[PDB]
Amino acid sequence: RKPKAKRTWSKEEEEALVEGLKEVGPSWSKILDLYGPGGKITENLKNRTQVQLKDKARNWKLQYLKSGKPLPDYLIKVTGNLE
Amino acid sequence: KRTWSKEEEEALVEGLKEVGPSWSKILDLYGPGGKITENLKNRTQVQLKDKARNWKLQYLKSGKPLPDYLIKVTGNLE
Amino acid sequence: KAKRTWSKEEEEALVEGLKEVGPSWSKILDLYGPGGKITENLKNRTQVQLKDKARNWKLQYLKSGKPLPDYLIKVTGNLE
DNA sequence: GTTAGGGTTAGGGTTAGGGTTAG
DNA sequence: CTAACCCTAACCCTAACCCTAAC
Repeated sequence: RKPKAKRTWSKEEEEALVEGLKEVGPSWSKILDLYGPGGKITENLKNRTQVQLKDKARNWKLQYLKSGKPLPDYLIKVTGNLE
Repeated sequence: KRTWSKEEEEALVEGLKEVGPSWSKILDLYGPGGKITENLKNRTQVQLKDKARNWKLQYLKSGKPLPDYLIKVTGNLE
Repeated sequence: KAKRTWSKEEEEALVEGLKEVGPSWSKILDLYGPGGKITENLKNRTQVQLKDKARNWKLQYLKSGKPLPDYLIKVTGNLE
């Protein structure tokens, strides 16, 4: 009935993924335990799947790599290669 | 910049009717080594999407009823 | 754990094991695992890795709709 | 120790949409 | 003004992985 939608990441969503990444690393299921639906801490990531979390973290890692900037510690173990 | 041939345009319309805005699938059928033709072999996936959107914006700008094979094609007027 | 794609040698060994003893993963490693009776072509794959590879094969067939080989009819796996 | 099955994740590939450009 | 283009961030597919429990 309409083109398939894409859902821009809000600032609250982005801040929640950064905190989850800094606490448990690239453990996407655990991050949603902390911040997903019925999350122990918050529910700010309740509208994102595990794969959505990983695709966003990868996009962040690619941004630092593309610009030559130092990787934040919480993105070192995130998947993503310049080529 | 390469203008679109009539055969290219017909192939894209055929792919959109069959698989909708599945750009990679359309090039499976009409792209390089396509299973049906090779009429779209010189167009990337983003080129296909951009051509279909070009078409959709033409209908939206003129009030003409949108063809069914463009409903799910991306494109909004300012 | 570092992920390692399956070579052709490993897949052929797993296929032959399924044909001979079915989804008896420990027995397949008796034939092709460490100190295997036939080869050591699967020496770097655990029993669970064999099960998971065979299930990935069965799932492909269930998705493609093409007929699955008989050596997969007893392999675990169902589209959801 | 064996194994079925549900759950998890890395990586390649795909695609919606805003913005730019050549004519 | 627009048909053709580029850049970005969001999205899908699946092969290879882990967890758990029944026996």
